[PDB]
Amino acid sequence: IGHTDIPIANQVFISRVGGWLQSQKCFQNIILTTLKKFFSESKRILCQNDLIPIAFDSSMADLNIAEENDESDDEDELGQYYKNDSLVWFFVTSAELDCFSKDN
Amino acid sequence: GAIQLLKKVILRSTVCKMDFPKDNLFVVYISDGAQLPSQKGYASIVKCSLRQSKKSDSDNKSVGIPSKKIGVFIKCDSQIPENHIALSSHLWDAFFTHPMNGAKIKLEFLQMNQANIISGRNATVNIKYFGKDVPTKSGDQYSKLLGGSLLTNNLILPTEQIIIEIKKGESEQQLCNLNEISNESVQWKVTQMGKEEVKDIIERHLPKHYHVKETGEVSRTSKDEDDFITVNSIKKEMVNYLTSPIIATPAIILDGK
Amino acid sequence: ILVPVPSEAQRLRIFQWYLSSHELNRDVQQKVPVSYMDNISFSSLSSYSAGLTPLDIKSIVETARMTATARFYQESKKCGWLPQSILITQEDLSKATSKARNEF
Repeated sequence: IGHTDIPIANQVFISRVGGWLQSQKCFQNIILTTLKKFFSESKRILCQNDLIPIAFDSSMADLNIAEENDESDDEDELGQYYKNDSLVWFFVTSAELDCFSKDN
Repeated sequence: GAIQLLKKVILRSTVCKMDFPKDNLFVVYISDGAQLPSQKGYASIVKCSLRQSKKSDSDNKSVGIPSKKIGVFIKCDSQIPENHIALSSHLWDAFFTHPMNGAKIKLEFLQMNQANIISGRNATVNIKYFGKDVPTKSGDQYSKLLGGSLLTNNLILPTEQIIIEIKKGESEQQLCNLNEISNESVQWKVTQMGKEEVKDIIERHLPKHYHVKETGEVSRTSKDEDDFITVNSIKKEMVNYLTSPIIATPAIILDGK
Repeated sequence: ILVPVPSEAQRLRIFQWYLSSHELNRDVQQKVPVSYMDNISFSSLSSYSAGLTPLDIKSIVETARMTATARFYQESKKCGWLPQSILITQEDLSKATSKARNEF
């Protein structure tokens, strides 16, 4: 398979993986924001039934720095401003595409 | 047509007070350890929203974002710590904040190739003073007080309580330099805008908690720089221990009768 | 089930864990790495570690890291010939043991 030939999906259903981290009401928003960013960074490759781990700095929990910091340029100086401490997992349950291939 | 943008970086705010020559108004200091492609750029604080309790927040929903991007000159320094930034007091007032270390400033330079810049003719600065006392501050007086400035549309200095939207006739502008312009070709207007729009502007941009007035919040309440010299035999140590790169445990206790 | 105070071999293993490089290089943002001379008689430290708990072992190892870092920076200021890493001496750990027994 070449990276060109990999089909692009449109709708992807992801079931959040049950975990002690995923439960905390005080955290959920930072988690979903982390996912949105991580996918916003660049293209990604995925398979059905797979799992996706995310590492995040829980210390930023109540520090809800606004989203208007669009695609923060120095995400690296920010990451060192952060320090990913806690991990979460995510389950890919479906992906929507209309370009059928052998390796769906 | 916009000005091509050079490297963009964030930096740690520092209250280490430098010379900050009074000649200029909006200038900063950066460590010389790194290369500075340009001397002109923009700075922008990154608001840290701590008040998201009761769910609701102060994001773009029903609340706009003030002008974070503000033009400022750039120049290196060898003493300032690496990966650090010092801002002119006028910059702190413009950002509507007091001096404070550790604040993270987004910043990005520019380059010196542009004709949109007002090359002389008709640098009509809109000094829209909206204060009280009908002060006789003249356009010439403000010029004397405002020379060496890189102006930009819709920026405010609460110390003088002056809002400026630099205009060229009916054509606006975001940049200008004293050096590249003739002082004759800059026009100063002194007036007072309708108090209704001033109230709306402050309600939309000036937060109800911020009051730049240093004397308004009395801090020099008989705080003379008292030196207890003998007891400094401890102070000198403590700072070192506190400033030591490594601390065995995060805490130190100072005890006294 | 009761968890006892660590015994000799237990303290030995505690030291094997903490003094392992990566554990010391956790929160070392400064470029210079951290490590210890190989002439350390671990058994002697374990024997001298009578009546302590693993948290106290963390305290003492960090205090040794301290005396080492202070001495190293002082030497760099003094002579101007900077070595290429940090070192911790048997004397430093002995004095850390003395300090630990004291505060205990």
